[PDB]
Amino acid sequence: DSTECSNLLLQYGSFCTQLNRALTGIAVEQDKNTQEVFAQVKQIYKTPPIKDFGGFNFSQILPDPSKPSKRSPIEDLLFNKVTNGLTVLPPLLTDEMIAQYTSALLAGTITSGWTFGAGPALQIPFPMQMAYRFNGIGVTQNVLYENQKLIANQFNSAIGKIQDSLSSTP
Amino acid sequence: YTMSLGAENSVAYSNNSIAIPTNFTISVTTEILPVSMTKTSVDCTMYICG
Amino acid sequence: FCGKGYHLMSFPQSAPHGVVFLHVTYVPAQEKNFTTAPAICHDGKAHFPREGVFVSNGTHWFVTQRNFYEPQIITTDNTFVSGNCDVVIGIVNNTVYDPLQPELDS
Ligand SMILES: *[C@@H]1O[C@H](CO)[C@@H](O[C@@H]2O[C@H](CO)[C@@H](O)[C@H](O)[C@H]2NC(C)=O)[C@H](O)[C@H]1NC(C)=O
Ligand SMILES: *[C@@H]1O[C@H](CO)[C@@H](O[C@@H]2O[C@H](CO)[C@@H](O)[C@H](O)[C@H]2NC(C)=O)[C@H](O)[C@H]1NC(C)=O
Ligand SMILES: *[C@@H]1O[C@H](CO)[C@@H](O[C@@H]2O[C@H](CO)[C@@H](O)[C@H](O)[C@H]2NC(C)=O)[C@H](O)[C@H]1NC(C)=O
Ligand SMILES: *[C@@H]1O[C@H](CO)[C@@H](O[C@@H]2O[C@H](CO)[C@@H](O)[C@H](O)[C@H]2NC(C)=O)[C@H](O)[C@H]1NC(C)=O
Ligand SMILES: *[C@@H]1O[C@H](CO)[C@@H](O[C@@H]2O[C@H](CO)[C@@H](O)[C@H](O)[C@H]2NC(C)=O)[C@H](O)[C@H]1NC(C)=O
Ligand SMILES: *[C@@H]1O[C@H](CO)[C@@H](O)[C@H](O)[C@H]1NC(C)=O
Repeated sequence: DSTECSNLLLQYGSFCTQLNRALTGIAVEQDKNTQEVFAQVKQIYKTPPIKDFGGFNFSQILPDPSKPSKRSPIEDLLFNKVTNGLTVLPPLLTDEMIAQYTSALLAGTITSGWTFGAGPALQIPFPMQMAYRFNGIGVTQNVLYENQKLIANQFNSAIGKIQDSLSSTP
Repeated sequence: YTMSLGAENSVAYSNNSIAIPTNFTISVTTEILPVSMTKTSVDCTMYICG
Repeated sequence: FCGKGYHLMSFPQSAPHGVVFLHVTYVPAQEKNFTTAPAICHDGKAHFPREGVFVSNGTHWFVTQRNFYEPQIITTDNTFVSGNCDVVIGIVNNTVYDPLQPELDS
């Protein structure tokens, strides 16, 4: 609040304007980064009420209706595990809207595969989508269909191990 | 206002139904990428002292 | 990486201090619902599409390519046999045509 200090500071020119402009550029760049990463879909997709995906369990990654934050158990664990003229500007996208974007992406990739990323979301059963992914890596569809229960059990076990590993590693 | 993230779309998922496209659109989109800047040189002695 | 949609090709254009890419992409449109199955049960054998997907318009079963609707008759030339019908969940019963059958019939 010193007037004499500000009067002497005016002799140095537009240094303060340069620093404020650089900080403003960084601040808008962070919001641009969040838009580029998370806002890649213009449709907010939702999962069906019946979670019949041919044995595949997505409860650890889908949003929990019981929680007010509408986050997944994995996302909730991630948020719990992360802890003089200065101002902190809030982010343009809040955490619930970012979680909503991730939920839309999860619903699109579960119910429609990769179709929603290239155009309109085309529904496909999840085992058939997994068979398409199996064909992408050079494994025939029959291998997926014959061992569907084993693949679903392995996927559920791996997702549970991911949650345990995140909860158990500092 | 509070922003709207996107238009709501509920995909009609069921265990035995698929959606197959019957037509297509040839879409051309623009992507602008900067490559170079203006090449500037400053004579340090002339700038500071003339 | 090269536009929104399935990328077909791209064109470069010079710009002052920059480049403009015209990305020509293929976007699916006018989608239609069909009833689908993982496999076709015929003669105690399970048939799976070689490159397409089994679809049904309500009464008849066909095989089509995944990114465009072009229904074709389910034959031995566009399907492959792996195992019986007891393992695949959701297999349906439909006939599989054989192109060689009229050749030895005549
Ligand atoms: C999907 O996985 C979740 C979590 O692993 C299962 O929820 C469990 O259900 C059992 C039996 O009802 C409970 O004893 C557990 O406490 C539940 N776990 C949690 C974290 O809530 C769920 O049953 C699985 N299957 C489906 C179809 O959702
Ligand atoms: C697929 O969509 C194209 C449009 O891109 C359709 O072409 C149009 O057909 C109508 C009726 O024949 C014409 O009046 C329009 O002028 C056509 N548009 C163009 C750009 O040619 C085409 O008929 C559609 N095909 C199917 C099977 O639905
Ligand atoms: C495929 O079928 C589903 C359900 O039979 C259609 O989804 C319905 O679309 C209408 C019109 O938008 C909605 O009013 C209904 O609520 C939707 N039902 C459900 C369960 O989501 C879907 O539009 C059909 N798709 C095509 C291309 O015909
Ligand atoms: C599903 O598609 C098939 C093939 O296009 C339809 O079968 C044809 O139906 C017409 C209408 O009576 C007949 O004139 C043709 O002879 C049929 N073809 C064959 C090979 O039988 C079938 O009717 C369609 N089903 C529905 C519900 O639309
Ligand atoms: C599909 O066809 C198979 C074989 O033709 C049917 O399986 C038969 O089912 C009857 C009654 O359920 C049994 O008595 C036979 O012994 C079964 N045969 C075999 C080889 O398993 C099957 O039920 C048919 N499915 C539908 C929906 O019609
Ligand atoms: C789809 O689910 C129903 C029960 O809701 C079941 O009767 C049917 O066999 C299932 N079909 C497939 C292909 O899994």
